[PDB]
Amino acid sequence: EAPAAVVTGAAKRIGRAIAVKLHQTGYRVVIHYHNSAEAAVSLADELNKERSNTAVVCQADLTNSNVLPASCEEIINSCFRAFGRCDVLVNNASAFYPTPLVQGKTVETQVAELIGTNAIAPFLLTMSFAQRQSSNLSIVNLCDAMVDQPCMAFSLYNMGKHALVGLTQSAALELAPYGIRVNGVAPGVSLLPVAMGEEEKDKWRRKVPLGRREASAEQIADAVIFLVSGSAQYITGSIIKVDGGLSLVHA
Amino acid sequence: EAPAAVVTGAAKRIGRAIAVKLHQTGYRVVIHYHNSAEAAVSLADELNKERSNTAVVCQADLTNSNVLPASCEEIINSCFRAFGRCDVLVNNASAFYPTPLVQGKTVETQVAELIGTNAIAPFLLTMSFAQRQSSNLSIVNLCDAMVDQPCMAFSLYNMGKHALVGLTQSAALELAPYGIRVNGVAPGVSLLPVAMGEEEKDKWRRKVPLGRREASAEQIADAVIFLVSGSAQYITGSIIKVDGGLSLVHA
Amino acid sequence: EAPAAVVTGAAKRIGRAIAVKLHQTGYRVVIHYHNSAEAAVSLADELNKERSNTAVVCQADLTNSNVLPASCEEIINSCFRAFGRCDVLVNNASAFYPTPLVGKTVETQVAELIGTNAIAPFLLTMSFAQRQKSSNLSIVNLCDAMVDQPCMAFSLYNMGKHALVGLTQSAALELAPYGIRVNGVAPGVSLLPVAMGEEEKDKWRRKVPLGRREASAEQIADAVIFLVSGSAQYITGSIIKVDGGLSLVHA
Amino acid sequence: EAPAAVVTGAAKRIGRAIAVKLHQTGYRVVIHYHNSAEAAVSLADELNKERSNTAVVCQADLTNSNVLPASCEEIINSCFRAFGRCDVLVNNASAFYPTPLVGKTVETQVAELIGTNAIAPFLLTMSFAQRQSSNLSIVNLCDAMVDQPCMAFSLYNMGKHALVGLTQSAALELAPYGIRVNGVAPGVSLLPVAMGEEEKDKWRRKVPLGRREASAEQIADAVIFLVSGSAQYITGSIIKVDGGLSLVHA
Ligand SMILES: NC(=O)c1ccc[n+]([C@@H]2O[C@H](COP(=O)([O-])OP(=O)(O)OC[C@H]3O[C@@H](n4cnc5c(N)ncnc54)[C@H](OP(=O)(O)O)[C@@H]3O)[C@@H](O)[C@H]2O)c1
Ligand SMILES: NC(=O)c1ccc[n+]([C@@H]2O[C@H](COP(=O)([O-])OP(=O)(O)OC[C@H]3O[C@@H](n4cnc5c(N)ncnc54)[C@H](OP(=O)(O)O)[C@@H]3O)[C@@H](O)[C@H]2O)c1
Ligand SMILES: NC(=O)c1ccc[n+]([C@@H]2O[C@H](COP(=O)([O-])OP(=O)(O)OC[C@H]3O[C@@H](n4cnc5c(N)ncnc54)[C@H](OP(=O)(O)O)[C@@H]3O)[C@@H](O)[C@H]2O)c1
Ligand SMILES: NC(=O)c1ccc[n+]([C@@H]2O[C@H](COP(=O)([O-])OP(=O)(O)OC[C@H]3O[C@@H](n4cnc5c(N)ncnc54)[C@H](OP(=O)(O)O)[C@@H]3O)[C@@H](O)[C@H]2O)c1
Ligand SMILES: Nc1nc(N)c2c(-c3ccc(F)cc3)cnc-2[nH]1
Ligand SMILES: Nc1nc(N)c2c(-c3ccc(F)cc3)cnc-2[nH]1
Ligand SMILES: Nc1nc(N)c2c(-c3ccc(F)cc3)cnc-2[nH]1
Ligand SMILES: Nc1nc(N)c2c(-c3ccc(F)cc3)cnc-2[nH]1
Repeated sequence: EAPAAVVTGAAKRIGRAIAVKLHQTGYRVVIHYHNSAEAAVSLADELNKERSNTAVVCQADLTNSNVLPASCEEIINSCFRAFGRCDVLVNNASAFYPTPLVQGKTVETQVAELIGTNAIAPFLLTMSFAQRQSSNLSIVNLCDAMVDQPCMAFSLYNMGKHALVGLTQSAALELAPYGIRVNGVAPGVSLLPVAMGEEEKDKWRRKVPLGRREASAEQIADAVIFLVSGSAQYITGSIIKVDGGLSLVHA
Repeated sequence: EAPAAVVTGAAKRIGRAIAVKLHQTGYRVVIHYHNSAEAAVSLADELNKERSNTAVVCQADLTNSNVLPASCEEIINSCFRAFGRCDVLVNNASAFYPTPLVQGKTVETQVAELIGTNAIAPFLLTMSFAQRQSSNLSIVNLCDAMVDQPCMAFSLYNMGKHALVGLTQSAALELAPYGIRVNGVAPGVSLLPVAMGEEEKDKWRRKVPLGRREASAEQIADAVIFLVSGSAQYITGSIIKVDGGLSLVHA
Repeated sequence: EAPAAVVTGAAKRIGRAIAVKLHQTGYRVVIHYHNSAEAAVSLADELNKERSNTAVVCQADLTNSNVLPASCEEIINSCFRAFGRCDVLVNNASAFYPTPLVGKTVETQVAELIGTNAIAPFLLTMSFAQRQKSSNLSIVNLCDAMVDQPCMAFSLYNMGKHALVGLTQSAALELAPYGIRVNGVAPGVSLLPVAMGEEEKDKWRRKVPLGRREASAEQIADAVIFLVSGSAQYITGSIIKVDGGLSLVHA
Repeated sequence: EAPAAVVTGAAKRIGRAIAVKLHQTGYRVVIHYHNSAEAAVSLADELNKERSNTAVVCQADLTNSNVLPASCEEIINSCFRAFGRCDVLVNNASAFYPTPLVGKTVETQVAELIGTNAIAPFLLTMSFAQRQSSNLSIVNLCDAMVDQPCMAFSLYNMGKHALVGLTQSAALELAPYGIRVNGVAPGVSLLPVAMGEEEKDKWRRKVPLGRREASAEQIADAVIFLVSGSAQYITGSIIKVDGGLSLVHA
């Protein structure tokens, strides 16, 4: 049968691009989403029109809480319930906003969302994925090429993405005896936030040596597809920057 | 007016050495503890014998929870109460134990303790330290030289220490305009766990190129003292390995 | 028109596998060799049997000397003379042997180890770029996953490979305006030396988390093919580890 | 008896401040220089006026060539000749200029930039180790911007990367002899002699910590730490002294 993949935060933007590319490659997909129900259902509809019974949606909040482990177990279970297997996990869902150190949400809510989505949920999903297991099993974590030259006032987000690098390495080591590879893809500037005005987008665009433009969602998805493929069967613990040289540019 | 320092987890082992060496350098010190009340007090007694009213203690659990931000505010407050200023924060307190990915603390308790002590508490203490502020202000975070070659089955602990590296860099960037430096000290093998088998201890000792032995607590403290000193006033965002070459040794 | 690639040290082992996969993908190839003339010719004849006039050989010593710049220019010029174009350069040729700190003179060792692993790649990169100034131009440098946990007594080899990482980053930045991408592939343990006893090969194989085996030459080649492909069009300055997790394993 | 240190490129700027600071700490010093003879001799005069017989100069070209090993052996030998011992080596001398990929030959640029920044440190390390209570160590002056390099400085960057590799390899291999090997990595410190207020202030405003360059003395302070008894478990470590520069995105 066809293999099956879970993509977190897959309703739009880079997560959609990944789910679409996995689907085009032959995977059945679980489209996880949090708030973007209409978009997630519209995506599953398109994929199922292309090949019937190959896409399902799965709603979950990935904020840290005492029930997050159950939520993550349920996401993996949703892939087994729909498709009878789960070959690939892509940890894409991410909260992203500033948390200034010196002066809406309480700080503990900010911790829970920013560390939950970027690090704890990937950890719990990785535990569940491994516990439920020819084969080409792997996990791909969406990291950040700018983790060591971070945006000002984004400490909790940056902490979250560092922890995710840690996870990628720890889980690669620990899951290797089970034949589960664990890798990352690290965008620099890809799709800019929808709220950002064009002038500010262009400022970011002009920082990128390779073409003075952001990565397309497809360009990010391409590196994901490589890492899940048979062409990466000896690669584990590796994080591939997809940044057009941005991380190499000094202040 | 002598400067004042907060050292978390300062009752025993490396935290104690750091507190002692800061005191010997002329600092007044807050000795934070969780369970080691008798030891913390015994340390403060020894230090106040040398110099009267230059050491106090402060109890707090640094597990993440709804009350952690208040507990961290009060640690910083205890330094301002006792001494009228707070020049140095040392984030040393740390939970450490395995959290295997594949199979009586629940996983979310493990998250709260390992991520709370190694990363969230340092973030919250950093916030409180900064908000409450010629001077030589700095923060020193106790990291881990082996973050990129982690111990097997220590994912959460490793995620915690990676997040602490992220905080070190983010806070160095953001707090530099206030003259607050933020740095790290990364031990390799220092004081081995009290519980560990003596023959296990020697296996780790034999791995160290420089001397085939662990670092003393004083050797770790030595790097801390350098970082807080006037001879490090241009250093921020730096993490100093104190590992006798261990991290350079291949498998 | 079919694109063309230069592969240095392509007669045997990993370089051979790279040349073969590039050819299978549709490239015309220049097979550079130093001493392995019979193997190089055997490869060219095998490839030209598949498609006539698609493989040539080129001989050169890549040891550093007064004539190295000329030799590197000529290698690049051979691709243009043979094929009318040069789209891809793979810097694969490498001297490798110990140089302890405590019959070749030391300056010969410097010339060979730094020449092949670093200087020749730099001069080849200059010549490649000078001859340029639809298309997908890129350079791929064969690096080493173990560069930060080096083999004992291999200082000059390790220096060479570090210089090569530096060149990969510097050239990525500088050549990005010309649309030339520059990346690396970093093996850990791949094909072990031919004369090495199996019992010694096994000590290395047993260190690899993912399968307790070395990478095949084709597995290394797969990563090269990705980097040169249309699926890596935003990737520059990136070094892909292909190491089965070896570099994450502590001593 | 006083320990002794070799400092390469010690006539001016950062190397000079390192030599002065080691001397203040109690070391006898060899002041290596290439072209700065007057500044070198002037410095040794100053130092020897403070404590007699505690500074010598030693001239050498550290460009790579078939005689570089001899020149490097001679630098180390000069320390033993003057002082009967060699406790510390500081690899500070460095050529620095652009080598774009697209009136010196390219092989001269390779020789100078890779020689001074990497090969000479390697040969000096070999000679130092072969000639060997004690606290023996080597400190290499690296570069905090090695992973965000200046445009068109490929050979220089290659040199400094190779110097990181040397720092790690030599730390590993020399640990069984008790020789520690470490680095200090400036970001922006004393700006080039040829550079205007606009361009100097351009670099200054990039630095988070004070919007200024490091003083030479601030770089020397980290060197002093690493050679000290307070760093006896530290080997293979590189200390950035950059005021946060390397943390700032494009
Ligand atoms: N875009 C870039 O330039 C860039 C740069 C560096 C790294 N990255 C990384 O690449 C990945 C994709 O980036 P992106 O810009 O496409 O992401 P994004 O649009 O910011 O977020 C992707 C999805 O994350 C999900 N999410 C957010 N909070 C959540 C929560 N509490 N629970 C569950 N899901 C939640 C949302 O799902 P709903 O919409 O369903 O609510 C959202 O669509 C992320 O991991 C990101 O950090 C992106
Ligand atoms: N020892 C090593 O070889 C080594 C190696 C690498 C890194 N490090 C790092 O260096 C630092 C010191 O190491 P160490 O071995 O001295 O540490 P440790 O003995 O494991 O722990 C230090 C203190 O942390 C405090 N702590 C633990 N859980 C806590 C909680 N939930 N709330 C508040 N405080 C808590 C404890 O205080 P109470 O006793 O008062 O409960 C404990 O005494 C740590 O950050 C560690 O990760 C050490
Ligand atoms: N095999 C591994 O496990 C491993 C591990 C880490 C990194 N790598 C890297 O991957 C690449 C390929 O590895 P490999 O094991 O296949 O390499 P290799 O067999 O050791 O060397 C490849 C070729 O390098 C050429 N070469 C050597 N000295 C030369 C000189 N002075 N001038 C010109 N060419 C010279 C030789 O060509 P002739 O035979 O024609 O003389 C040789 O066949 C190298 O860059 C290597 O450092 C390999
Ligand atoms: N200044 C900074 O901002 C900065 C930033 C990053 C890294 N660094 C590193 O810190 C160290 C000192 O920096 P600096 O700016 O003080 O250095 P510098 O003034 O550029 O150079 C120091 C000395 O190196 C010597 N030198 C140059 N070419 C030589 C050769 N062929 N043979 C022998 N010696 C040679 C020169 O000696 P003579 O004058 O006697 O000819 C020169 O005085 C260097 O390793 C540098 O790369 C500095
Ligand atoms: N979840 C998530 N969404 C994002 N838009 C980002 C970005 C990003 C990167 C560049 C930019 F100008 C704005 C945001 C960086 N990291 C992100 N993570
Ligand atoms: N908080 C804390 N306590 C510790 N004992 C450690 C160690 C450590 C390091 C080496 C070893 F053999 C056992 C434990 C590593 N990291 C630690 N963190
Ligand atoms: N040019 C070149 N050839 C090689 N055989 C190597 C190796 C390698 C890696 C493992 C081993 F046991 C022996 C050599 C590591 N790096 C290399 N480079
Ligand atoms: N030998 C040597 N000399 C230097 N002046 C440098 C610098 C440097 C750093 C900043 C700047 F604006 C100009 C030069 C960076 N690296 C150097 N190396």
